[PDB]
Formats: sequence, structure tokens, C-alpha cells
Amino acid sequence: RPYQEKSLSKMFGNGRARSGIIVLPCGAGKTLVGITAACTIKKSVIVLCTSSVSVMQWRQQFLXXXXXXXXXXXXXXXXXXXXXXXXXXLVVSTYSMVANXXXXXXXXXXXXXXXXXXXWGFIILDEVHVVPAAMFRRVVSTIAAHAKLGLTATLVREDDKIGDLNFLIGPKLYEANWMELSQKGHIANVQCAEVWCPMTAEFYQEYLRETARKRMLLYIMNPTKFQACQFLIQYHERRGDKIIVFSDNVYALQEYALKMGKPFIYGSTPQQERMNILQNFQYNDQINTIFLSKVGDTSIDLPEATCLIQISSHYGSRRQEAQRLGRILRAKRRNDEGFNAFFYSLVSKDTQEMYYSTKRQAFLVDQGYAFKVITHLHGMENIPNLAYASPRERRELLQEVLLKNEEA
Amino acid sequence: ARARKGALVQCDPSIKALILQIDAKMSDIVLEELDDTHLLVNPSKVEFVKHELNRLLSKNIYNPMD
Repeated sequence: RPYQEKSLSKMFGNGRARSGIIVLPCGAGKTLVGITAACTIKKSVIVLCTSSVSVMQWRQQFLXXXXXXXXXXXXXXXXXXXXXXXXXXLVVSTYSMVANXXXXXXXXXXXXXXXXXXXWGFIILDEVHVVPAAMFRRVVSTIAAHAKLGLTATLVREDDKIGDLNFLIGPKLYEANWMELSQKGHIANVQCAEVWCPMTAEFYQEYLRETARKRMLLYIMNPTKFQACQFLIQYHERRGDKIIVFSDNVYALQEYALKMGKPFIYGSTPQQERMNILQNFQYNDQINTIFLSKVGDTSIDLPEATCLIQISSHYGSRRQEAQRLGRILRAKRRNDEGFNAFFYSLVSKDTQEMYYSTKRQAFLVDQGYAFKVITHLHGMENIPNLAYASPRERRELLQEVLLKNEEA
Repeated sequence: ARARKGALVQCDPSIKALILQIDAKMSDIVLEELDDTHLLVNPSKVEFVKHELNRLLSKNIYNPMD
């Protein structure tokens, strides 16, 4: 990819003594850039990752290059260990395993052999936006190499600590514009859209009488959000496109999941059921609407479903939802003549959550994506299958929300 | 057969509830509740009832975007 050689030209310029951060999309090949840099340096390279799936991907890249089984390419994890050799090495480690404090499973010595014997020379950190934390400062404080590299896709955080990475690892060298990359490769056009649904009177006065995170249980459970949600679901099913529903709250995800009758993936869920739901979403055309929480978004991103719906949201964590949204957008690439990606933000008027979703839309403006407002698409008035459209169901839902407030 | 002078206020139900909250905090504001989108309000407060509205929609909206 041209931008990858545009990033490698900086390494080809000076050669020795360099450190910086390279911003590349998730769908791009930053791991290939790490492989090329590993071929240019030829030394013990350590790749800092947070999940085993990324370790398996880096191992697949090592297989795409050459060798992995002979005593040279090592693997560090809490399950097994593998030997290494000087002058050339490729190993992937976990942040929580290298960090620690005093808990030990007779494996911290195996890491202190890679760090004690001084077999290093190249540092690779996956997702640098997570570095602003004490454990990563300890990791950097326990390592020292000749060349450092930071592979990440985003860096927008409101912790005011992203600027420290300019001296902890190095200043950002190349930031690729996702619009020009969309022109190089169709990574699904980004259509940002907020749905403005009216707010009922009872949920408005009860919403004002509530506060903190409890008023979210009155912002999400609005009947017009159920009507507009069903209208968007039936609309996308009529267009023949799969639907992914995001929710920062597990309770709302279970409510919409059970009322819509679709599979759901949330916390404390068996992994076999998660894999079954994933296979049903990949193969079965009857399941075109999935309800995914943060566990289903951080662990895996699927290239299907051009329809992304956002209902639940948390205060301040708008940039993280923009990063996950960006992961689902960049995950969809196949060079199509159309390829229209639709992001909907179900927001209710006069609520305290839309005013942060606007900050998320500001983050979506900083990336160059297109944003437009949507009050209501004509067609919901012709859907007799809408729930909570009658005053009876609205009063019953009001009583259910009041009971939910009495439980919390 | 009876006629009283007041101030007819026409607004959406949410703004109506907000005006009812103004009358709940300051009193001597709303004279009658006509329907879901109309209210009988003391005229000498209307400007205030307007201005306070702006204030309560300035505290609600926030959005500094800075």
C-alpha cells in the first residue's frame, strides 16, 4: 500500500536512532509495516498486545514472512513459553503479564530472562491510545531499545495524556487521512446520522426528576426510540442489509434484544454461545440483526452489516464509541461501486445524552467523515407492527420503567 | 358568561412541563392549564416566563463544544 511506503521512507531516510508513532486504519496493513521494519533491523522484536487473537495474527504475519518454529521466534504467554536466540527474534507479549505487581505463576522469570539477558532492539506497541496508564509507564520504564515504533489507529482522548506520548515513545511521524485512503481503497463511505425522536411528557418530567446514570434508564427506554428502532430495523431488512446494534448498557441491550427477538452477546456470557451466534451471523441469512455490547466489539469486528445503530451511550466515552465505530467502518472493505455505510444515533429531544453524542459527532468531523441530521424518515407512520405506539402500551412501559427505577 | 384576562401560551408539551416547573419554583405564574399545548399565564410574567425559559434551555443544552 502506497501510504505504507510513505511511512517506510522515514525509516529509509536516517536509518539509525528513530522513534515515532504511525497512524494507520485497522483494515490497513500496519503489521506488514512491522514485518518490513523487522526485516530492516533484524533483531529481537517484542510486540506488546492486549489479546491473544492479536498474538495469533502477528504469528500469522511471521508465517507470511519466514520461520516461526526454529529456536528464534519466541512466544510469551500465561500458557506456555518458547526459547529465543540473539541477532534475530520475533516475540509477542501481553501488557498484563509483563506489568503485574506480586502475583506470579512461575512465568515472570521467563519474561525477566528476555528483559534481563538484554535481547532487544525494536519495540512495537499495538494500540498506542491505551498507553496513557500507569502499567504502560512501568512497561516503558522496564524496557530500553535502539528503535521504537508505535502502531495505532486513533488517538482521541479527553484525559489530556495523549500529548505525553511525544516523549514517552516519540512524536507522531505520519498521520494518514482516512478520506484519501477511502479514495485509494473503498473502506465504506461513512454516513453519520442522528435520529431525533420526540420525547413523551411522563418520561420527560420523570427524566428531569432523575439524575446521574439512572436517568439513562429513562433516556433509552423511551417508546419513540422503540418505534424508530423497529422502523430502522424493518427498513434495513427491507433493503437487504444486516444490522448491528451497539449499547453501552447491558440492561438496555437485553431489553431491546428480547423485545426484538434477536441474539445478544453481553458480559458473563459463555464463549460457545458467542461463537454460535457469530457463525449464525456469518452463515445464516435469517439472522441479520445482532445486539453486541462492548465485549462483542472489542474482541472481534465483522466485515458484514452496513447498518450500525447506536442506542445506549455513556458520558465522556464518546471517543471510544467513535473508535469502535471506526473499527467497524474500516473492517468493511471490498471495493464496491456503492458501499454506503449508515450510522444512526437514536437520540431523544431535551435529554442530557444527545449533548455528548454531539461531541462524538465532533470527533467524527475531526476525522473528515460526513455528518447530517435526521429528524424522522417518512414511513414509520405506515408500520402497524410498532410497539409502544398506543397509550396503553406507553403507560405499561412507564410502569415498567418506574419499577426499574425502584429496583435501582 | 364569565371572562378573565390572561396570557395564552402555546407550546409543545415539554415546554409546558418546563413552565409548570417555573410555576412550581416561583409561583404566581401559571393561572390555568388549558390543554396539552396551551396555558393561561399571568401577563406581567410572560417576558420573564420567556427569559427564564431561555435560561432553563441554556442550562439544559450546555454544548460548549470547546
